[PDB]
Amino acid sequence: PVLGSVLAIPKRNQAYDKKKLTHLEEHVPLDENNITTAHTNPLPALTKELQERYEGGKIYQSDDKYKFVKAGWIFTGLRPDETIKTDEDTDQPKQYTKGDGYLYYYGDNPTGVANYTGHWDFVTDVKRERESQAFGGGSGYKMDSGFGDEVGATSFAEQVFGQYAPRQGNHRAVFKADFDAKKLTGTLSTKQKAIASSPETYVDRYDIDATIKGNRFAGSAIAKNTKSSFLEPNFFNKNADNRLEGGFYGENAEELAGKFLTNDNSVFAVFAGKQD
Amino acid sequence: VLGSVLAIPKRNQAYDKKKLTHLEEHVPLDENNITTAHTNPLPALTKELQERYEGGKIYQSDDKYKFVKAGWIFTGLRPDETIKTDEDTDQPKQYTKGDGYLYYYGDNPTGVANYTGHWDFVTDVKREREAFGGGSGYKMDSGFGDEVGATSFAEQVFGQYAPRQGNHRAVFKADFDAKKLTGTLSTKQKAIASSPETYVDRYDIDATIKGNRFAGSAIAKNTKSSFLEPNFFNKNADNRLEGGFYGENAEELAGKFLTNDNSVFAVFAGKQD
Repeated sequence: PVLGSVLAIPKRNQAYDKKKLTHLEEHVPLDENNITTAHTNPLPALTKELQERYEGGKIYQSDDKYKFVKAGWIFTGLRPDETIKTDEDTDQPKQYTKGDGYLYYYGDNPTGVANYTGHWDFVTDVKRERESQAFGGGSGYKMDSGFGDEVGATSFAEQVFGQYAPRQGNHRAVFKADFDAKKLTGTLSTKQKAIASSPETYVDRYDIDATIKGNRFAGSAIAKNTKSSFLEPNFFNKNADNRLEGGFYGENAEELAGKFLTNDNSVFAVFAGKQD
Repeated sequence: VLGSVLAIPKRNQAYDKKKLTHLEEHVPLDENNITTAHTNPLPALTKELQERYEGGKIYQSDDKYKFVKAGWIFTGLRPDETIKTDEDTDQPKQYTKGDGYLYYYGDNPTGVANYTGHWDFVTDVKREREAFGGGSGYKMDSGFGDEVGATSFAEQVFGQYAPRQGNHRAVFKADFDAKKLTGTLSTKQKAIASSPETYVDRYDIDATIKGNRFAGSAIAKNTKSSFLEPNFFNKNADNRLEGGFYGENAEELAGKFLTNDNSVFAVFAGKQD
């Protein structure tokens, strides 16, 4: 599914029917048709979008710390305590978390054995109720409130201690490129650290298993847990079997970046890495 | 990729005695105000300031490189001295009198070599950064940082006055084989007469070389600003640093960078050892 780059959106939920005792929307899955493709650096465009739709809104975005490659997010909002309600004089009344965002990956100048290290970001689907006393939100999942049930949960919303706001650098990516065997492996993990005294610990979320062909590579993201319960809730229980794609950018495969979307449209992730 | 570029020091404003708000709180830098130079820009700028500030004394950086220029040039800029207009209207104004420019230029573009030289900078301007946003907590002369963009020449070392020079050190390492360009920019602090001349690293440099030109990142060494540890230099310029080698044998180098949040614009130059 070969690109320069792609781009998606964080999704939102809704509201309640006080006369049929049902919620207007229970589940918002991701849709691979909403994945816009990029033929140039998409950030100008997105920044402009959010500037126009959210006029004096402060924009947060990922740090640009690769040379050829970009991967991350960019958003305004998204403070779930702050809602926007429309159409309450009708039959489909609405209530969406105010603000909007985008997840992206892009590369400029596409292209033995080499090793890469970098990062990944993600946005999940959104469900009011995920595990069952029930929730689908942001504490059982170590997410900020509202993330997972009102907005799609995100990297920057996953909680590490003493970091606030949109967070960064808590999602590690590691890659091994065998250009001889034509294989591309690696692991994406998350930094957990509970309190001040706590060690910075890492939990593996996804292994990677891709075939390389040209400057491009494609294959699978494999979930390391596959188990979600009420006491062990987990956004990351499904693979993206044959649903991961990416490429090497730089004249000597100096960097790499790509994306994958899970089997049940439950996690969309982007990743980037660069040599050691 | 340029021969050279050029920007301006920015200014703030004034107060609304009837809605209890300041007319302007924040003046960020704008990369669109960065004029490009295809020739030595100093004639032009000197002429500008000569015309707009008629009998105004002009201060400028010392010309101590052979092919390369980098520094500033200004009239004013004494914050005690203001200029107010349009007070009979709704957007009344009050700007620090005078104007200036920061520049870098090179004439005659172009193993492993080492360079040493200097850098200069101008910051954005905010009334309130940490309250203050000014010039003492920041070791700047008064008004620099809150009324005018703070500058190299306004950063205080002891027993130097006026526009100051030689307190901002630049060091570079050029690996033409690995195609890499590294280095560090530091500032000389010296508190009182007895005090040692000490240096604090503000920025590391990390650029790729391609042709006579190089481009990459400026990395902030601190990244922390507080009320008791205020810091103009807490943001990188990730992939926002550019420059080149001038001279027939890469004898010199010069360039610029502008930070991620448009908070510091810096120019730098160096020459071999």
